[PDB]
Amino acid sequence: AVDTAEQVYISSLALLKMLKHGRAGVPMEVMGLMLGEFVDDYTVRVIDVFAMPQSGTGVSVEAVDPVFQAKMLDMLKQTGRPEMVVGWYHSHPGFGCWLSGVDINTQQSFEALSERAVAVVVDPIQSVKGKVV
Amino acid sequence: RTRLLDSEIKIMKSEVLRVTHELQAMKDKIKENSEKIKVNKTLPYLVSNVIELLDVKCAVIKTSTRQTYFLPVIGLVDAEKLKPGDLVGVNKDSYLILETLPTEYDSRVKAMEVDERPTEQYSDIGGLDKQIQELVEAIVLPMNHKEKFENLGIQPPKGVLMYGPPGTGKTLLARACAAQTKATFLKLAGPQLVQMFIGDGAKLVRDAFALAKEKAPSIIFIDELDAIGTKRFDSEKAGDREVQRTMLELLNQLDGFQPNTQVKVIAATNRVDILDPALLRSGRLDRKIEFPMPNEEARARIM
Amino acid sequence: KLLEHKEIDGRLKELREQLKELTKQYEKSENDLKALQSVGQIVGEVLKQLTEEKFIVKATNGPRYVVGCRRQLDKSKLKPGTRVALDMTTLTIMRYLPREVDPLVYNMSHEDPGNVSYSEIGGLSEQIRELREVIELPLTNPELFQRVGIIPPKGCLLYGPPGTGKTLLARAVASQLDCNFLKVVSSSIVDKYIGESARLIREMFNYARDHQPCIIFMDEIDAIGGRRFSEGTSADREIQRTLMELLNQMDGFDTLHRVKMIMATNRPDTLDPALLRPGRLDRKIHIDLPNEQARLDILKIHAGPITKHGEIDYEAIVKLSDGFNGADLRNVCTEAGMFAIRADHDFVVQEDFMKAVRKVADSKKLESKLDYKPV
Amino acid sequence: CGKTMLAKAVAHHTTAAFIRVVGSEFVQKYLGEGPRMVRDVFRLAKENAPAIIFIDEIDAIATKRFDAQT
Ligand SMILES: Nc1ncnc2c1ncn2[C@@H]1O[C@H](COP(=O)(O)OP(=O)(O)OP(O)(O)=S)[C@@H](O)[C@H]1O
Ligand SMILES: Nc1ncnc2c1ncn2[C@@H]1O[C@H](COP(=O)(O)OP(=O)(O)OP(O)(O)=S)[C@@H](O)[C@H]1O
Ligand SMILES: Nc1ncnc2c1ncn2[C@@H]1O[C@H](COP(=O)(O)OP(=O)(O)OP(O)(O)=S)[C@@H](O)[C@H]1O
Ligand SMILES: [Zn+2]
Repeated sequence: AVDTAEQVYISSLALLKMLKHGRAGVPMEVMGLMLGEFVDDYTVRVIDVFAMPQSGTGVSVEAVDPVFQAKMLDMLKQTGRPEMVVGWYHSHPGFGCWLSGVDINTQQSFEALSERAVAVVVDPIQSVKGKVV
Repeated sequence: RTRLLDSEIKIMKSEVLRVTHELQAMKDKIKENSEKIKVNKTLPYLVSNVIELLDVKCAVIKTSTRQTYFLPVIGLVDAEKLKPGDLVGVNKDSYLILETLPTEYDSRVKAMEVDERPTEQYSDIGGLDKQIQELVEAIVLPMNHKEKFENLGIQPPKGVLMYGPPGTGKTLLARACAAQTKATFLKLAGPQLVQMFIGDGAKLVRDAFALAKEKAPSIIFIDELDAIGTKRFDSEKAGDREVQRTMLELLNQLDGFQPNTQVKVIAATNRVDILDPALLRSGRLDRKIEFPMPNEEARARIM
Repeated sequence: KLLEHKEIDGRLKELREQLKELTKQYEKSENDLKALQSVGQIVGEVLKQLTEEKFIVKATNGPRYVVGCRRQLDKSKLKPGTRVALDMTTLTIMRYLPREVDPLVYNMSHEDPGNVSYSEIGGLSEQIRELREVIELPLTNPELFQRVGIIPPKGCLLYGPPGTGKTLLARAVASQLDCNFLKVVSSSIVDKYIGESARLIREMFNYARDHQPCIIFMDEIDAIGGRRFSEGTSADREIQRTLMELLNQMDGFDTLHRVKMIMATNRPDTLDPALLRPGRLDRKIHIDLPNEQARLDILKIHAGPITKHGEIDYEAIVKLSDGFNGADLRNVCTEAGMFAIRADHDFVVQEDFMKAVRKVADSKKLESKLDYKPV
Repeated sequence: CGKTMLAKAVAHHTTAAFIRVVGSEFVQKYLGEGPRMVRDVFRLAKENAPAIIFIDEIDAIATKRFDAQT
């Protein structure tokens, strides 16, 4: 569609939270939310990552508990930095990391809240030392 | 003036709950039926067999492609209706149990069913009236008046054999009782139980008996039983085996272990001395019925 | 005038009970709606452990693989021979499982119909006693055998003329102990495949290993037994390999325990001499035709629930009976009732019996060479 | 005539690695797994030690008449 320059910033804690939580629950796609700040049109700056709790024992299924939202963001308000949610993540642990049908399913419902809330995919398997990915 | 208006408005306060129950019926019914439309309209159902049933409510599946599958979630069937070895309809991609299929029956067994319903009344056979009496009083009355036996209280007889010279007529009574008795009359040619692949004649015999059992008034006719009935022998270097395996399957599924009361067997050979004694013994084929040549008047009757 | 309380509460009560019975449908079907998203998982066995995370399994339908585990699996539970549940796509381990049962086993484990006690059969009481001490004692009390210091026998062989009551005796035993009677018909084992019958034998004997006091019964061995060949038809190869599976796993290296094996057939002449060695089949137990006292016994068994009148010369019926089976006398009783159904005699007269004996002994003009003593 | 009784004693008194083999175990459902099992036994045999293989009842295997159709 109408595009802009494509640029995503990071935090250094983010990548570590991504790999740890995507490794500890590896054979099932583990939901996690992503937290940061929309600075402008074309750069997005994630600064914080908290993982989502799990549920029933099935691949790729995802949920956003709003009381978890309220209580987690409340704790981050009494923590030094409260900021705006910027998207979410999960893994595609055995493959070349494309968003699945459930992924685009939660994306068309999640896109009505934020425009450039970017979906991110960590993979703790196809990276060894010289890949993030 | 206070209570009746309170109840008439409490009919609306409970109509809030009635519209809530109508919502929980209809609107949730829309979503649940939408999902089961999205699953069940996938019309190819891979059929399979339930291998066992774990409980740590967990079923194990071998499909027809012979791939063993586990599932922790059973699906849209109930654990009462399941037993190890059942055909169920399974989604291809999800590998989820959808329906419950009736039986594992061969197309040849279905082809063995008698549906033409021939016509040959007992007046068409002349000169064999005593054997007709013995056959009818042996077979047709266990199909009709069972209480008459158990008032005397013994047993119904187990199967009737015809034998004799080859032109006295043994196909005639079979087509006759087909024309008269309205049970599931079931034909079976002799060498149809002979198979090439090792171990299918036993399956064929057992499927024949199973389709007889599930159509309970069941009259099974065998013609030229000596095709599979052969006197066994211990030799070396050579010997027919698999036909005796089918014969032993016929014996054991007929008589011995796990007896039955819903089967009726009619056999007819041209020669007698071929058979193993276990085929006849005295409770596999109960009433030995000889056929003589037509004496004098019977030939005139036939002509 | 205050019937408004019960009216409004009847509205609330019908709404509550119908809300329970109409939202429990929504509850169970919403559980189904959530459950529609589960994924089938591959069944396989673990060959061995490579590293702390690398595991090497074998899919049962085909190829081998190299997989990983979860993080909560207690990887010391993975041993060579276990059975696991593999992911469809990630292809990692989800769950360790107990061994499967191969439902052919289930159709002869619990399917077994019981019968009347051992007083139903008769006239061969010594063999009944003998089979009882060889079977019932060494699982109820083997230490008496241990005091002598000799291992009890493993398997027992029945043989005799057709229908002298072998299978019925096994049914009486299967009504007596009621522990683990795996009764194999020995004919629907072989199916159409290569190693299928061997795999069935493996499953049966491992199930015998699990549920330690087991009884194996194989009627009509002569399907699976054979003797030996110069390799005539290609189908006989698989039967001989199946029989060698039996011969191996009845002797082997891992010796059996408590698995008593009852074996019955018509003619043991056609049996394989490798099966007739003692130790695999210890005692050849003979069941012969009944004697005069024994024919009297079986006749007074089957004539139990038969409405008769007291002029019954049982001596004449047994005296005219010669070389009969138990089913011969059962057929005598049946056809005596048949003659009673003739001319509508609701009782059974003694004249029925002599005619029925004459019919039955008339019909046995056909079967000779009834003796086949083994070896 | 005491055939396996001596292999039992040899398995007892030895120090070497000893692998028992069921004769009909090689012929299985999936295709080609038989020769692969032969490879498996012999690779492990080459691996372990000065070792001993006992294969019971090779009459399941060595049959001098075939039929290359079935
Ligand atoms: N009352 C009768 N007695 C004898 N034969 C008759 C009679 N009525 C008709 N038939 C003839 O009998 C023929 C049937 O003979 P078959 O059934 O071929 O002999 P069979 O009893 O079948 O012996 P098979 O062929 O070994 S089973 C029919 O075609 C009729 O023409
Ligand atoms: N001693 C007996 N007491 C009572 N009924 C008996 C006796 N012996 C045989 N029968 C009857 O004969 C049949 C039992 O025979 P089985 O135990 O089945 O022997 P079998 O299975 O025929 O073995 P075969 O003939 O070698 S295949 C049943 O109809 C019994 O009622
Ligand atoms: N010195 C011995 N001579 C004979 N039998 C013995 C001897 N020592 C023990 N036995 C017992 O008799 C059995 C001999 O048979 P096996 O060793 O099993 O030979 P085999 O395996 O039966 O050969 P088969 O029948 O061709 S497979 C032993 O297993 C013991 O139960
Ligand atoms: Zn995904």
